[PDB]
Amino acid sequence: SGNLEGEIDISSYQVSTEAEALVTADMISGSTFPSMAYINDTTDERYVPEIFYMKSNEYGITVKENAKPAFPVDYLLVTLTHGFPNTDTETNSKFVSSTGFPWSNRQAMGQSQDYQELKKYLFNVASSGDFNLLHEKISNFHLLLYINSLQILSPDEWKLLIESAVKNEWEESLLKLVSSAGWQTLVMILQESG
Amino acid sequence: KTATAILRRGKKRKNMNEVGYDDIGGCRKQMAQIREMVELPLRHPQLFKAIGIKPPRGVLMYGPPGTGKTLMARAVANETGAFFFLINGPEVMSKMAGESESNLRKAFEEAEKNAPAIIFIDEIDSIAPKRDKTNGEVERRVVSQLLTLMDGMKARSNVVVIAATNRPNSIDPALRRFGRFDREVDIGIPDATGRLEVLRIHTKNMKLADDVDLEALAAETHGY
Ligand SMILES: Nc1ncnc2c1ncn2[C@@H]1O[C@H](COP(=O)(O)OP(=O)(O)OP(=O)(O)O)[C@@H](O)[C@H]1O
Repeated sequence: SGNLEGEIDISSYQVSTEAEALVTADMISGSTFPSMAYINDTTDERYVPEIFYMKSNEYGITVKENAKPAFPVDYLLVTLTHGFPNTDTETNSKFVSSTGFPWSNRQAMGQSQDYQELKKYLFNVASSGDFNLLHEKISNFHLLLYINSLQILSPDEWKLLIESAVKNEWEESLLKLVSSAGWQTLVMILQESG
Repeated sequence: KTATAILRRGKKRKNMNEVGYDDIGGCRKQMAQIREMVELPLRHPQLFKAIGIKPPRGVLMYGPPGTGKTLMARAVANETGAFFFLINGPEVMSKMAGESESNLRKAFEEAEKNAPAIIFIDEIDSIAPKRDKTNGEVERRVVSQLLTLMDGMKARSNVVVIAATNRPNSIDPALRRFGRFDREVDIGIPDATGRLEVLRIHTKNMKLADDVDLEALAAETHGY
C-alpha cells in the first residue's frame, strides 16, 4: 500500500483465532466504514449472542463495550514483520528466476505463454550447450509449470526435470534429461515450430 | 369438584422429552393448578379475551427437594407443546462476570420472539436469593436484570414464566409482587395413595417377583 513517506513498502498480517472461528458461523460482514465490521441477526439457522470487545482505557482499566452495530477490526489482527535475506550470498533459493519467461495468466498484458516465447527463451541455450546456462534458464517456476502443462514429457521425464532444476546436484540429471528421448522430441519440435 | 375441572378429558402429542402426565402421581391438586395456570393462557387464549381479563403468568412452585417440581414443569411443557426455554440457576450462575445477565436477556428475548412459550427458571433461589444473601455486585446485577425482564414481559402475553424453589423465603421478596411470581403452589409429601401411585410408576420395568405387596410398601413408607 505504501508507507508514511510515499513509498511502496509491504506489510504482512494474520487474523486471530477467534475471527477465524467467527466467520465460519457467518456472524460478520463488511461495513461501509472501512475500519469497522458489521454483525448479522439471529435468524432461524445462525444464532448470534451478544458480542463485547474488551479494551483498556488510559487509566489502565479494562472496559467492555457492547458492539452490536459495528466494531473496529483491530481486535481481529496480529501483525508480522517482513524482510529480505541479507546481502551475503547464501543462495538457498530454489530458483534463479522471476525475470524472463512470462508469468501465469497475465493474458491482459502482452505476457502470453506460447511456443514462440519458448523458442525465443529456452532454445539458444539448448542449441549451444553451456550446461550452467541451460540450468539457470531451466530453473524458472513458471517455465516448469508451463512445460508440464504442455504434457510432451512423460511423468518420469518431468520428475527428473524438476529435480534437475531445483536440486543443488544437477549435472548428471541435466545430462540425462538433455539426452532423454522426450526432451529430444521437445527440442526438435520447438526448433521446427516458428 | 370444580378445582380439578381441567384434569378431566395418541399420547404426548404423538430422553427427558418423553415425560408426561402419566409419569406423575399423587399430586392431583397441584397438577390441576399448574395446568389451569399454564395451558389455558396459551392453548385457549380466547377465553380471557371473551371475559375481558389478563390472566396471571408468574407461577412459583415450592416444596421439599425431590417432590417432583422439575418433573411437573417438564411434563406440563411437553404436554402443552409450546416453545419451552429452560433456565437453570447454577448453569446461569457458573458463567463469567457479565455473561450471566446477557444469557437471561437473550433467553427472554427468544421466548418473546417465538410462538406461545413457557420459560422454566429451575432453582430461581440460585440467581435471586434474599437480599441479605446477595453478596457482591454481580449478584445484584443479575437480580435487577431478572426483575426488569419480568416487569417488561407483562404486556407481551402468550408467554408464561414458571419458577421452582425449595422455600418461599429463599427468594428475593421483590419477586413476589403484582406482575411477578404472584401465584404460588406448594408441593407436599404424598399420602398413601400418592406413594402407591409413585411406586407403580417406578416399578413398571423391573422384573418384580410375584410376591410383591406394593400396597404394603406404600403403607410402610411414610414421609417418603
Ligand atoms: N410423582 C412424583 N413426584 C416426585 N418425583 C417423582 C414422581 N414420579 C416420579 N418421580 C421421580 O422422582 C425424582 C424427582 O426428581 P426431580 O428432579 O423432579 O425433583 P426436584 O427436587 O423437584 O427437582 P429440582 O431440584 O431439579 O428442581 C425423579 O426421579 C422423578 O422421576
